[PDB]
Amino acid sequence: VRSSAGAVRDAGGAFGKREQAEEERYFRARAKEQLAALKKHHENEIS
Amino acid sequence: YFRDNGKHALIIYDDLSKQAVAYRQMSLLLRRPPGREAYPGDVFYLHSRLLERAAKMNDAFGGGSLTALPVIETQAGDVSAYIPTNVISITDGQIFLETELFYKGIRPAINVGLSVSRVGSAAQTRAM
Amino acid sequence: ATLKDITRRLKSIKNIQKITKSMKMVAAAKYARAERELKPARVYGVGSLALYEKA
Repeated sequence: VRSSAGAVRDAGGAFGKREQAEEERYFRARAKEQLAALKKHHENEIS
Repeated sequence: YFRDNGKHALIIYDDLSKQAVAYRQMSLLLRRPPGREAYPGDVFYLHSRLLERAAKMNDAFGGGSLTALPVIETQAGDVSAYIPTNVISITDGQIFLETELFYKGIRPAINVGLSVSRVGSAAQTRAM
Repeated sequence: ATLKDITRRLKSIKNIQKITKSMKMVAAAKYARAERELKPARVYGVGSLALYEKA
């Protein structure tokens, strides 16, 4: 019996949900930052 | 009878996992060869022919309807068992109750993440 | 649980063990480097504290 890549999130135990959340929070933060930058660029490029 | 006479009915089989056991006992005592987990071969049919009678007649046939709410019982959440999977592939929607949610304080334990309903949009009031 | 539950759990724990071993090795290397860099900084900081404990 072996182990394969992407198995922690295949089991779906506690580590799977923990990893999913650790990813989602970080990328929500980065999406917020990128959206702020996109708004700034929009405003600065109207003229 | 009700759905054929223009009225509406709701039926609640509780459980179907025990009708399956009674059918297995009958079939084993008639000497019919067993199948998987000792259930007869015709154990899907047993339920499919039963849950297919919950129809919604058009207005030409009275307009009556018969909703069905079969109740299955899994073993330690093993939805992957035999009768659970049969009935899940027979029915339209599902309502997953989980003990981890029951004890965590969420009652009814409905697992909204997995619970499904094919009709969805339709069959819902506009405010809801 | 069933066989598939056990198989998935076993695979996940094996991955976790591999990762923790790798991280132990990385941390050990960084520790060796940190001690090496800590000796001179130890003498430097102790000297800088010298005054207050002397006066």
